[PDB]
Amino acid sequence: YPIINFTTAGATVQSYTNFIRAVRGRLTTGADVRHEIPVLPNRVGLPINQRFILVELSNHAELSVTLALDVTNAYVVGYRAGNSAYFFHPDNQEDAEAITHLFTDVQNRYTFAFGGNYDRLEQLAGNLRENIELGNGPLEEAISALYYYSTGGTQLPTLARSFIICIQMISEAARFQYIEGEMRTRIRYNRRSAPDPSVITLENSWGRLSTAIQESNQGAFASPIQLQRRNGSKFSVYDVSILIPIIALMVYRCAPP
Amino acid sequence: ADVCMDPEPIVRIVGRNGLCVDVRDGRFHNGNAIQLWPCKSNTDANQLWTLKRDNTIRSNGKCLTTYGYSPGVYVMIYDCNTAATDATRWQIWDNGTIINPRSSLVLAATSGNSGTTLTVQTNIYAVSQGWLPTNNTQPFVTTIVGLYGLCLQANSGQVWIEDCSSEQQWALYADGSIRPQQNRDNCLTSDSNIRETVVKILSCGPASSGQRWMFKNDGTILNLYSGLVLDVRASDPSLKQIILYPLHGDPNQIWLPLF
Ligand SMILES: *[C@@H]1O[C@H](CO)[C@@H](O[C@@H]2O[C@H](CO)[C@@H](O)[C@H](O)[C@H]2NC(C)=O)[C@H](O)[C@H]1NC(C)=O
Ligand SMILES: *[C@@H]1O[C@H](CO)[C@@H](O[C@@H]2O[C@H](CO)[C@@H](O)[C@H](O)[C@H]2NC(C)=O)[C@H](O)[C@H]1NC(C)=O
Ligand SMILES: Nc1ncnc2c([C@@H]3O[C@H](COP(=O)(O)O)[C@@H](O)[C@H]3O)n[nH]c12
Ligand SMILES: OC[C@H]1O[C@@H](O[C@H]2[C@H](O)[C@@H](O)[C@H](O)O[C@@H]2CO)[C@H](O)[C@@H](O)[C@H]1O
Ligand SMILES: OC[C@H]1O[C@@H](O[C@H]2[C@H](O)[C@@H](O)[C@H](O)O[C@@H]2CO)[C@H](O)[C@@H](O)[C@H]1O
Repeated sequence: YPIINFTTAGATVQSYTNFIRAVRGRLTTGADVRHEIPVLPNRVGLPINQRFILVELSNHAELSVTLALDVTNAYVVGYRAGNSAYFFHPDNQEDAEAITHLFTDVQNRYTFAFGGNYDRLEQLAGNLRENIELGNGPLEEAISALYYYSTGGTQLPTLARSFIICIQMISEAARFQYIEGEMRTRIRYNRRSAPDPSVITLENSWGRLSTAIQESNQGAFASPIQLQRRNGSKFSVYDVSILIPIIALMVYRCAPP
Repeated sequence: ADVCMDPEPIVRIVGRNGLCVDVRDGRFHNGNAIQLWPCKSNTDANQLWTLKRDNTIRSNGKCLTTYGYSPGVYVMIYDCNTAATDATRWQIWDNGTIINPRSSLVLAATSGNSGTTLTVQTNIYAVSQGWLPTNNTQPFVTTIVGLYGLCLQANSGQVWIEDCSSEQQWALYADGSIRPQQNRDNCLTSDSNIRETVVKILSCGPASSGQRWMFKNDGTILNLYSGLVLDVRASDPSLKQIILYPLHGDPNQIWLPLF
C-alpha cells in the first residue's frame, strides 16, 4: 500500500497543503468525477491491493505512527506503532476480513472493542468534538498518545480523543477544502481551537451530500440539505454549485446513467 | 446500489439580480410570456418549476417553451404536447447555464428590470444568462479568503486582498455575479478578456460576461467567458491588484469561501 508521510516537526501551511493534496491524490483515481467533484472508488469489486493507503505521522519527539485509511470512504480503520497494530471493531464481515491484509509485519495485532464512529469515540473520550481543540500542537500530542498506547502509558479516554483529532485533520480535511482551510488557519497562526458548528455540520453531512449530489437532477436536489455557518445559524442548500468549492471527495453511492 | 435514479424536484429558478423565472400574471394560456419577477414567498405555481426527467421545465403542468431557434425570440408557457417537441427541451449546466439543445441558444434576461420578458440569446456566459434552481431566494454572503490567508476586500471602485478583520463580506448571486454586501448593485467586474486586465467594482448594470464568475473545485474563481481566473498580481498583496490571468494553480490563484 502507498505511503504518504507528514511530520508536525517543521509543519508549515505549505507542507500541510501538500500532505492533503497527496492524500486526495491517493484516494481517488480521477476516473469518476461528477459535477466537478471526484468520487471515491466503489467498494464492490475493488481488489484488496488498492483498498487502503497508509498515512505516517511523526512529531518533534521523533515518535512515529502509521494510520491506515480505507480508500472507499477515507475512513481511518486502525494504525501501527512500533511492533503493534490496533484496529477499530469492524462493523461487518467483509471489513473484518479486509483489515487482515494491513500491517502483516507486526507481531501484535489488537482489535478494539469499539468502533471508529464519532459517537462512540466522543463517549469514550468524555468529550464532544466541540470541546477537543485542533491544531499542530494537538496533532503532536495525539501522535505521542497514539504511540505510547502500545507501551502502555496512555489511558483510553486520551486514546479516543487522539483519534478524534487525527480523523479530523486528515480524513475530514481530505474530504472538504473548507475543513482543510480551517486546519490551515490554525497552523498559520499557531492556534489551538475546537472546530466551529460549520465544521461539525459538514462532517456529519458528508454522506448525505454525497448522495444528494450524485442522485440529483442536473445539480438540483430533491430535498434540501441543511448546513451551518460559523456563527451557528442555518442555511439550506438546494443546488450543487455552491458545494463545488466545498466538498473535495464524495463516497460512491450509485452509478452514472 | 443500482444506477443513480435522478428525481424531479419542484424548485424556483433565480437569475439576474436575484429575480425569479415567472409566468406572467399567473395565467397559463398557450403563448403567455415568461418573465423575471421579484421572488415570492408562497406557493403560486406560476413561480415554481418542476425539472422533469425528459428534460422539460414545467410550471403548473405546462412547458417552458421557446418561440423559435433564433437569437431574440421570447420564452413562453405552452401545452407540452401541442408545442414543437424539441423547443421544450433544456439542459441545466453546473455553471448556471440553461440551454436549448437544438439551437444552442440560452435562456436570457436582456434586462434586469422587474417584468422583463425572457428570451433565448447566443451563449456568451453573461450575467444576463446565469440561473440557479433553488428555493433559496437570497444570495450567499461569505468571506473569500486567499493568498497568505488574506481576505478579498472592496473599497468603492477597487478590490484587493488584505488582512481579515471579522466590508470584506460578499454576496454570491444566482446570476453568477459576486457583489459587495454593502452595495448589492455593484459587481466584481473585469473590463476585458485580456491576460492582465485589473478586476474592479463597477455597476452590475450591463450584466456583462466579464461580471460572471464561478468557483471551481480546484479553488479557483473562473471567468467563464474568458477562461481566465482571479489572480493576485505577482503574489504581492502589496501591489493591491487582482487581475485576470491564465490558470497555473499557484497559491495566488486559490481562494476559499469562508462561511
Ligand atoms: C420548494 O418549495 C416548494 C413549495 O414549498 C416545494 O414543493 C412541494 O414539494 C412537495 C414534495 O416535493 C410536493 O409534495 C408539494 O406538492 C410541493 N408543493 C406544492 C407547490 O404544491 C418544493 O419541493 C421545494 N423544493 C425543494 C426541493 O425543497
Ligand atoms: C459549462 O458547463 C458545461 C457542462 O457540460 C460545459 O459544456 C460541456 O463541456 C464538456 C467538457 O467538460 C464537453 O464535453 C461538452 O461537449 C460541453 N457541452 C455540452 C452541452 O456538454 C461548458 O464548457 C461549461 N462552460 C465553461 C466555459 O466552463
Ligand atoms: N474513523 C473515522 N474515519 C473517518 N471518518 C469517520 C467518522 C465520520 O462519521 C462518518 C460516518 O459515515 P458513514 O455513516 O457513511 O460510515 C464518516 O464519514 C466521517 O464523517 N467517524 N469516524 C471516522
Ligand atoms: O405579472 C406580474 C405579477 O402578476 C401576478 O398576477 C396578478 C395579476 O397581475 C393581476 O392582474 C391579477 O388580478 O392578480 C394576480 C395575482 O395577484 C403574479 O401572481 C405574479 O407572480 C407576477 O407574475
Ligand atoms: O504579470 C503578473 C504575473 O506575475 C507573476 O509573478 C512574477 C511577476 O511577474 C514578477 O514579479 C516576476 O516575474 O516574478 C514573479 C514570479 O513569477 C505570477 O506568477 C503570475 O501569476 C501573475 O500574477
